Amino acid sequence: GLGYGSWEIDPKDLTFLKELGTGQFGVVKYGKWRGQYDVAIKMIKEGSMSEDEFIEEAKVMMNLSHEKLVQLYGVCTKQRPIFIITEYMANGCLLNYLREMRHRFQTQQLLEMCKDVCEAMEYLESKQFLHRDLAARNCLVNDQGVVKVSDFGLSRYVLDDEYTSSVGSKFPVRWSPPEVLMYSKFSSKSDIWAFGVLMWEIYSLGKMPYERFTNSETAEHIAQGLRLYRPHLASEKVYTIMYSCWHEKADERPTFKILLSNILDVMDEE
Ligand SMILES: Cc1ccncc1-c1cccc2c(N)c(C(N)=O)nnc12
Repeated sequence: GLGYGSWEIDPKDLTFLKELGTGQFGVVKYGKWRGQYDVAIKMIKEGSMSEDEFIEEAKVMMNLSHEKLVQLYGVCTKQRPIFIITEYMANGCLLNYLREMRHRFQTQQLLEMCKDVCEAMEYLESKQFLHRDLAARNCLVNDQGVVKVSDFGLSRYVLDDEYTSSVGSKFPVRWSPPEVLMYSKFSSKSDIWAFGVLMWEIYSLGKMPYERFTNSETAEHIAQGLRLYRPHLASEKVYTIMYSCWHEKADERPTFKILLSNILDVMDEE
């Protein structure tokens, strides 16, 4: 349409249906686009996001597509209550899904969730794109039980300093390697560390990492070289994979390509 770039979606094409949940940019709703196509509508909360910066980045994000990566559809910009329009994921956030004991997951299903995420992450890594806040809260589950990685890179646009200061009350300390906590050194290997913690979350059925510790205590534990330990549902081989993400030296941590190989190996063996 006349006043629209390819990254831009006319909000008048949206039908709102129900609330899906919430998080750091506020509410996310389920809708239809042009009456027919399922979408999630992230209704970005006023003053929560560096919106011009994000909008520019969205243009780059439009070109990221992978089956295990939540698809960005476009953005509604002509309105500073902006909308981000994404792939609809009917089963919601992975963290809540893991915590519902009714599912009675087999460990084979849990390993597949790890592989889903790993595939998305290998893709992002092949594009030199850091997630920057990988965790179960940032993974979604579709109506087929497939896990996909969401909100990739969005922490760069969070205006709330509680989220972005490493000592900030809202920083993801529990998903952070020592070099992030100590000197804010983000890299592919910080994404690797978080993926390991994500595997732990999955095999722990959504327990909080370091659940008995405060953030400050967690940071001290980690800096001393101590680690999460083996969830009851992880085999020795699965435990080995997650633990490899937590090498004190960042350059000794695997890539997502190697981790994917390792996960496929275990799948063939177990
Ligand atoms: C993952 C996330 C990050 C930031 N703020 C909200 C969410 C979120 C919470 C619950 C449910 C959903 C959901 N169903 C969809 C979706 N695309 O369907 N997206 N985000 C959700």
